[PDB]
Amino acid sequence: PRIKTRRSKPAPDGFEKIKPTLTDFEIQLRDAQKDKSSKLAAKSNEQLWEIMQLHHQRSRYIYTLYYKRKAISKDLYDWLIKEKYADKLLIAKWRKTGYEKLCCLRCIQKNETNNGSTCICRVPRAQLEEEARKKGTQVSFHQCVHCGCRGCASTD
RNA sequence: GUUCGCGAAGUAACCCUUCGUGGACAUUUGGUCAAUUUGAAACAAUACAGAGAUGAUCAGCAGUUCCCCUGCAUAAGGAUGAACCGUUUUACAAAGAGAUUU
Ligand SMILES: [K+]
Ligand SMILES: [K+]
Ligand SMILES: [K+]
Ligand SMILES: [Zn+2]
Ligand SMILES: [Zn+2]
Ligand SMILES: [Zn+2]
Repeated sequence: PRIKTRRSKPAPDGFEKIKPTLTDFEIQLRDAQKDKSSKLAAKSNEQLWEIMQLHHQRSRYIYTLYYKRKAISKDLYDWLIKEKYADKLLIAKWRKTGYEKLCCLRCIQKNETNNGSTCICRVPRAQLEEEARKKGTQVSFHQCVHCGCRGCASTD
């Protein structure tokens, strides 16, 4: 979230009920962002994957509060969005059929992949398994490179 | 996951609720690249020596080169940037004379 300044309106009614959870997310992100001297490239990437996961989880929590549980008012939701507590573009994808579990927006940026495809993590696990067993090899896909997503198709 | 349709249970019957089941939506990331000795950076350090044309001290500007360095550079600078300094035999014939040989 963005720093509090004269531009910031007071947190709407109900913020204090959710604030402890948002503070735990903040603490986790505050530690993940640190420099940890990871020697290996693989571990280095996995440390950015933790940040992408935490960002997703915080937005997912707020999304569940507003759209699924109706536990917060629209004024609070709009404030959380304005204050960058939740990613509105990612929540916008979660509201669309077939994207209800999208890990991140980067995994659907077709323009940035070599083949113009989405990230492999969008493919339903059943289709990868069928292709692999037909081919006679195990499923080689484990975690995608942009974020450590292991599969985010709505069916999985 | 969502949603459209169907079976079913719950309810007096709808709404609603769950179990089952068909369709729709969403569909292949990344690497020319592994993490200290063995696939390659260099300066420096110790020693000696102390810059071409000079009897002596020097300004230089070039050229040739499968040597380049600094610089944005087609400028300029780098000892006149450096190297240059050695080694060198046959398109080999003609005319004539005096000695050698059968
Ligand atoms: K001298
Ligand atoms: K000179
Ligand atoms: K010069
Ligand atoms: Zn994903
Ligand atoms: Zn992703
Ligand atoms: Zn992905």
